[PDB]
Amino acid sequence: MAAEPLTELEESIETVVTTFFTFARQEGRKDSLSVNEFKELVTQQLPHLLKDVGSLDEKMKSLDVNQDSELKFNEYWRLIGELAKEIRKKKDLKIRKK
Amino acid sequence: MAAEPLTELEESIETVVTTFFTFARQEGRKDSLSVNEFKELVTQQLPHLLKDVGSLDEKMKSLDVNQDSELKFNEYWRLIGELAKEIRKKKDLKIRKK
Amino acid sequence: EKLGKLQYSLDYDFQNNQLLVGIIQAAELPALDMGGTSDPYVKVFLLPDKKKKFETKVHRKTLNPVFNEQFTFKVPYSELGGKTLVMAVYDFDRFSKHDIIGEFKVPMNTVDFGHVTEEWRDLQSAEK
Amino acid sequence: EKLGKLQYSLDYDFQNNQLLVGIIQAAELPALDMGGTSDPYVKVFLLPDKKKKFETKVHRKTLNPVFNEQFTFKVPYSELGGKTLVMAVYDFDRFSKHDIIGEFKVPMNTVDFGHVTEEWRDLQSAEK
Repeated sequence: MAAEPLTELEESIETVVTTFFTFARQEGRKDSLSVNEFKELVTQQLPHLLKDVGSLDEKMKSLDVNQDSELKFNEYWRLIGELAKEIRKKKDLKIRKK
Repeated sequence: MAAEPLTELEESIETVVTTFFTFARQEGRKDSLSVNEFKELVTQQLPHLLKDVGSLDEKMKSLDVNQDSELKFNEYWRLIGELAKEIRKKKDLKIRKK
Repeated sequence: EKLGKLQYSLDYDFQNNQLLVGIIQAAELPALDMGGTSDPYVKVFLLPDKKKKFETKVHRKTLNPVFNEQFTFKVPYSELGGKTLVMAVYDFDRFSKHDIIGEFKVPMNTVDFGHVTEEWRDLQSAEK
Repeated sequence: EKLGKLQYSLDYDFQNNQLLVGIIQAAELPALDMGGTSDPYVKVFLLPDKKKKFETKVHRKTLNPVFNEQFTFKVPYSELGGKTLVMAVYDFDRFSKHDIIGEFKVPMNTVDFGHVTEEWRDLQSAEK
């Protein structure tokens, strides 16, 4: 029937893309994440994995390789990469935990 | 060790970790992706997303920067990062950085 | 094993005493190179005879190459009985080290040369 | 109350009429930012005087900052009798409502400006 499920990974990427697309259409250019859009994502649906709302630009300027204030699909995915790392690495120096 | 209930984004990136723990437990250690498990992973779970299921040895060598034939919980995630861009790019990669 | 299908037409030549191997094309080829477009070409291989070897044209980024290359099976048709030929397809992205995806074999000893041998031979994978 | 120890050296200037507050380093600082770390930056405050307010560089992710910032205690030596400087260390985890993890105060009326006041004052966690 209609609405048939896809492969595990295909379903997983569809979910994140859906959330990515909804936030990539807040300011403009539904494909990239602007300053407010990028911050709106973390300061709403990600206050646990990464607790930082005061130095968001610190992340943007460390992920954007072109520095145009608009995190493209590739640049935005860079956040997800480090996010998945921060769940296993965290602060492997003093305290990590989960 | 293990994680407790998280949010949408956190669980969306955790679900891929579950796949890892189930695949990386055939050869040895549930925290290291071996060679057989890697081959059975791409030639079963990622045969469509990943167009290369033959030159896996090339991928393995490019991911395992340790060259010890042990994809730890870090180098293995690089594969997920590559297949993630395989939906936007196709041959616009590889290059050579020394 | 599955490698697709290969269409070809074989004919014999008694003026030079050899078999004219004319392949039309190969379809349903598996993916090897990134992007889903490998660079496969066919390389003729023989049994201990090894009195023949030819490399075809490299067909880059295609799982359905149509060139119709010609191979000269330099060997008396009288020796076709003890002459088993095999056709292996190799891909080369010019970066990764991979092997032959598949190949097909045909015992000439069981194939008479009355006129021509045209058929849609099945292609099967053959890990080396 | 415990916040560690602060090594500092105070000297007086008679040309601009102020006290040079130069801190060397602070150790044993408590953690605030999740992961056993903190972003402790000392900011000097005063009583009703309020003729001075300087914040040091944000020492992100550290438990022992070594910068040796210079604070200009803009107040005539003649007004040191009724002037008590307080050094409060603030955190900057950049998420939670980070506050004063500790502070220290010294009555300049008791302290003489004969030469230099170099010592290792103990810090206390005087929460607000």
